[PDB]
Amino acid sequence: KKSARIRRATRARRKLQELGATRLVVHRTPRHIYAQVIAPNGSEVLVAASTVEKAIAEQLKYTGNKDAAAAVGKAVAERALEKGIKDVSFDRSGFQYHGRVQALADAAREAGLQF
Amino acid sequence: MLQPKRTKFRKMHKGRNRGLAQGTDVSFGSFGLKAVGRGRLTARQIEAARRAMTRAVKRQGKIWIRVFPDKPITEKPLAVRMGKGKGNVEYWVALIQPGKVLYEMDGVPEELAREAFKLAAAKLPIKTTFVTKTVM
Amino acid sequence: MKKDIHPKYEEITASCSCGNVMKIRSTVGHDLNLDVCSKCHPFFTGKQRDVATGGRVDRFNKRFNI
Amino acid sequence: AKLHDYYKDEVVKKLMTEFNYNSVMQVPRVEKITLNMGVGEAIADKKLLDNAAADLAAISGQKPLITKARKSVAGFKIRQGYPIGCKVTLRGERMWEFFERLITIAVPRIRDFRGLSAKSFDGRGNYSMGVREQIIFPEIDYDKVDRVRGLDITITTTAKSDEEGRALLAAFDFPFR
Amino acid sequence: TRNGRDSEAKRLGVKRFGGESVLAGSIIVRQRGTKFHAGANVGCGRDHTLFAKADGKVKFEVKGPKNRKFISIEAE
Amino acid sequence: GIREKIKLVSSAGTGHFYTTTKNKRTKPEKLELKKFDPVVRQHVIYKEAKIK
RNA sequence: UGCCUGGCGGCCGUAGCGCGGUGGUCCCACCUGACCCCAUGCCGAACUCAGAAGUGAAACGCCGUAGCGCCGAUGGUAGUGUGGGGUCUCCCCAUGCGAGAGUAGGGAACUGCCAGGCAU
RNA sequence: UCCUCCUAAAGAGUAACGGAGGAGCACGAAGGUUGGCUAAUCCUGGUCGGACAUCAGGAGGUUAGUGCAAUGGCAUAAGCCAGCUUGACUGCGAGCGUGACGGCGCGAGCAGGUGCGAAAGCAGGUCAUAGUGAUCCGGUGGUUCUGAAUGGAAGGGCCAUC
RNA sequence: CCGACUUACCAACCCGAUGCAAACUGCGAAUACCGGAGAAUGUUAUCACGGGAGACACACGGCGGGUGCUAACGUCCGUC
Ligand SMILES: [Mg+2]
Ligand SMILES: [Mg+2]
Ligand SMILES: [Mg+2]
Ligand SMILES: [Mg+2]
Ligand SMILES: [Mg+2]
Ligand SMILES: [Mg+2]
Ligand SMILES: [Mg+2]
Ligand SMILES: [Mg+2]
Ligand SMILES: [Mg+2]
Ligand SMILES: [Mg+2]
Ligand SMILES: [Mg+2]
Ligand SMILES: [Mg+2]
Ligand SMILES: [Mg+2]
Ligand SMILES: [Mg+2]
Ligand SMILES: [Mg+2]
Ligand SMILES: [Mg+2]
Ligand SMILES: [Mg+2]
Ligand SMILES: [Mg+2]
Ligand SMILES: [Mg+2]
Ligand SMILES: [Mg+2]
Ligand SMILES: [Mg+2]
Ligand SMILES: [Mg+2]
Ligand SMILES: [Mg+2]
Ligand SMILES: [Mg+2]
Ligand SMILES: [Mg+2]
Ligand SMILES: [Mg+2]
Ligand SMILES: [Mg+2]
Ligand SMILES: [Mg+2]
Ligand SMILES: [Zn+2]
Repeated sequence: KKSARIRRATRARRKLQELGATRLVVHRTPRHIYAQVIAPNGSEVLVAASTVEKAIAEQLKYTGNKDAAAAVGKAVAERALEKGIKDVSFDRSGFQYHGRVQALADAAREAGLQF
Repeated sequence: MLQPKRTKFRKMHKGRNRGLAQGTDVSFGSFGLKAVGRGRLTARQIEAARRAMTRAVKRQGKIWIRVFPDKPITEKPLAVRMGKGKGNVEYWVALIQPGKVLYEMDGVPEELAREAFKLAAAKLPIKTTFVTKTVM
Repeated sequence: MKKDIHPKYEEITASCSCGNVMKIRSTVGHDLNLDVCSKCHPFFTGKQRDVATGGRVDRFNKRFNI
Repeated sequence: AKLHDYYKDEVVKKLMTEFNYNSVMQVPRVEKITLNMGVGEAIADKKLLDNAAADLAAISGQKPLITKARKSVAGFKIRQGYPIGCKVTLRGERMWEFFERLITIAVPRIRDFRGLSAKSFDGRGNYSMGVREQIIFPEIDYDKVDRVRGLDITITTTAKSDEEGRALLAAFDFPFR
Repeated sequence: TRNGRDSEAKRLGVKRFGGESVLAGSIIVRQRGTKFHAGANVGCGRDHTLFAKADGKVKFEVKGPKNRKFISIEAE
Repeated sequence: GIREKIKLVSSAGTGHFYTTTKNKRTKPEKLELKKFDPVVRQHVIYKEAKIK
């Protein structure tokens, strides 16, 4: 079940590489969750909002669920716009837009993002 | 005799006949007869030499042929004016470039093999001479 | 599992005449008995019975003697 | 769920002892039960397809798959896309509640039953088996079968060898031989 | 009889070779398949023509993990 | 072949028509495509008629 | 700073298969459980959610690994522009450019923005 | 007359009564988009099931497929499934490749209306290369452009079409 | 119903080894060709539009070739 994420994502991530817009990378793990942004070259990331940094996850009850995904989706906007990252495009990373990603990609829009 | 059981397409071009050989050395047995000149070997001549050399070996030992004719030579039929197409395949020819081996032999000793290869040399259009088994 | 297009499933008693009370859900509806119970079935006590070969000396000396 | 209440508590107590294992992962586990009752004769009536898509659906409570012919054969009057097969797949707890109805009732009920032979594991422990008739699952009315045509139960499991996958089923006194 | 026909090809190949400077809208390679792939700032057309979008110098760049020919456009 | 010419007439009341080709044999039921119209500028149903 | 582990990169088989060990505190997989959130052309197998009793077995990275694949010499080979010939159906000469296959060898990746854990 | 490889001499092009093959159609989806999936073949086990139906793993890894000939492509699949749709759009086009011209084809960016998708984005027919035909004359439906004294009408142009 | 029998028999899988190719390349030179930067060079020698005709039947010598038999002071080509 490892290769399915890579194979579904190598369309949209290569299409974002061909575009040149700044990419919003999501991750759907059962226990934890990652989210970050990345320059148009693909090797110099800027922010990192997750639940392995315990400083944000200590004020949240669980890590991998419907409300904590929204918490990390706010916590990436409120450390990305503070450095001033306005131009952004989102990679769904194969895990489809229902539930976790459905809350993460709109808690950012409630917390001020532009995509 | 030898002939291809199948060609992909029917009639091939002539080409040319440049280059040295590839199957240079004795590869299987002990004794060899090797071409020197430049030319063309048909389907009939090599099996005629096969009978003319088997008749001297007297069903002893073993002999190997490596060359196998596959060039679809043609003819234009007699008393037909030169146009109106190509011709139909009449026989099948092999190409022999200078240095290529034809047959190899084992078992039967070398002094018999002198005249036993000389008889099959005398029915062949290009000059050949004997070679031995080389240990590397 | 789709919510509609699969049939009924309700618990029903399946007792055997040798006394194996059991419950299983199915679609059969009515109380369904059992004839053959595999807690005393003739597979581990009752498949010797067929072989019936016999020594021919035994079939000889069962009917008379010398 | 009764046999699975038996399994996790009183099969590992043998399959941990007799085979020198470290973890609870090394023991084999059942994976799925598949029920193919194929009708290769449905070209003369569509009813013989759909009745064979209902007569095994009434056994185990799922609507089944009308699976199609994969490639084409000129001989047996088939092409790409003829619905000929019927398949049910069961996983989890419904697998156990069908395995109960097999091994407690429908295994001795078959006519001239003399066990089920000890080599059907295809070298990897994944089982295969085949009945000859339908009424031996006792969930049918007697004179309400149009024809007689068996199916073949296949117990796909996470067995790894023929020596080491058989003992799982033999721990439920599978009537071998 | 059996051997009468042929058809002249559509004059294909590389048109603006690798190294020099091209405009926008012109064609680099008119080709059959995706023989020279979707390089930087070129479009592959309906019949897989390689046409530039920007201006400037072309450059024939090997790239990719399966050794594919990409045809690039950068600003001169 | 028997794909013959047919005329898609605009249903906006204006006199506009496309021309396409349909198969009368395998699909003999009539055709309603919601196509663009240049004169009324809105996408309008196209009720079908003959090519004459 | 050091080591390990997680998404993304440069890289295009010296970077991949082989067989034998490995590491689960944290991370990752398995897993646990499932009614509304979604899910199957049958089915919690895939897909989604809720949670962490149990295991690092299978996956997943490391070291060991010349059975490979792969890279790769120097030297020799016929080809070959241009010019003179010959025993002109094809080869020799003076000049450069001189590769494929094989010999000696290398060879179990390397590296970068990033976050956590343990140590110094 | 057109289409595919080779002869054709590593760019285009290059002939003969030279060597081999296909076309003069189709498709209301076999189209646009979203989401998802991955083969041919043999081994082994299995109800009638046989060497070849369907079902199970398992080896192997495009040796398979494209509505059709080859050739070149193809995993992000351009191959195969489900949902919604009519962009199989209207006016345009910088700039090009190739013909002697009559041509033919690709085409970023714009306007006006949309479809898909949460979103960037994609879409001006089908993986591309064959599915073909100048002019005159003549028919259909619009068109206030003209209307041989004036208002009209016949007829002619105009764009769509046969 | 079965089956032990090898038997100068052939034969796909695969293996160590050997060749050939216009219609198949896991490799692949020279020379030839498009475009920029430059040194010396030649009677602008390179295109542009404008006036006027010629020609549209070619052969042989060397090289890479296709009909022909690697025959023809033979034929059909690209090239000097
Ligand atoms: Mg040769
Ligand atoms: Mg190991
Ligand atoms: Mg291991
Ligand atoms: Mg699972
Ligand atoms: Mg060399
Ligand atoms: Mg080399
Ligand atoms: Mg290596
Ligand atoms: Mg290794
Ligand atoms: Mg050429
Ligand atoms: Mg189609
Ligand atoms: Mg079989
Ligand atoms: Mg697609
Ligand atoms: Mg299609
Ligand atoms: Mg097509
Ligand atoms: Mg007027
Ligand atoms: Mg008037
Ligand atoms: Mg040639
Ligand atoms: Mg060649
Ligand atoms: Mg050339
Ligand atoms: Mg002039
Ligand atoms: Mg002439
Ligand atoms: Mg001439
Ligand atoms: Mg002439
Ligand atoms: Mg010549
Ligand atoms: Mg002559
Ligand atoms: Mg002449
Ligand atoms: Mg003449
Ligand atoms: Mg000449
Ligand atoms: Zn009883």
